[PDB]
Amino acid sequence: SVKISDDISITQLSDKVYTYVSLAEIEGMVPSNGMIVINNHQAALLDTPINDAQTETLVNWVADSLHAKVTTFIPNHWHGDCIGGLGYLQKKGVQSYANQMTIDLAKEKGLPVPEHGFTDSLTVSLDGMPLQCYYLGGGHATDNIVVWLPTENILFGGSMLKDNQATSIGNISDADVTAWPKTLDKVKAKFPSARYVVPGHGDYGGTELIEHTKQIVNQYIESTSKP
Ligand code: NA
Ligand SMILES: [Zn+2]
Repeated sequence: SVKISDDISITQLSDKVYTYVSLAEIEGMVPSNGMIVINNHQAALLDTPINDAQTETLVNWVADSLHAKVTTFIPNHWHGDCIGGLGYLQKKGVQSYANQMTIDLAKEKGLPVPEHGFTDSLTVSLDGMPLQCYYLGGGHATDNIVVWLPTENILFGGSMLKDNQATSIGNISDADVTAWPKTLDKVKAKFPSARYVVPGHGDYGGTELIEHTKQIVNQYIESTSKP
């Protein structure tokens, strides 16, 4: 990882794909992940840190160090660790795509609202490079999606995925706990070729994050059913 300003670090997974960790103070210095996909000096930002400040720092480093202008943006769901810095991106003129469900939640909450909304699946062409978005059911959040990079065999599962060292289900304020393990089933069955699998918070890895996360959630269901 390459550490930079604002408690942010970036780790390269391939020539055109990067994965960043932006530490942020909550109520707890919480770590948040996203991606930086590049093609023809144009970048796609998958999720933003929790705010406009950290986002600007990340977007500038990409321009400065990665020689690429962020032109595209796709959030996992409506939570701040996804669109907290969308306000600044919109000032920069960044085009955005998100599950129609995310657009509506952000809308009814007076939060920044992404422009184009898809309902099933959508593929954005980063000037040639395909960023495939997929809504496979509720999970960590009702509206959560996954972004698959076919050309690089990389999946940014978002916060619906936990890293291998994770042990708790986490914030289920807007989660659909019962459908979470079903969505994880769909994700595993849809992307078995995943080289890398990046979660919402924590260390990336491979497809095992999917099964482990399913194990964590299912144990949660088990733990709150019993008498
Ligand atoms: Na994020
Ligand atoms: Zn979330």
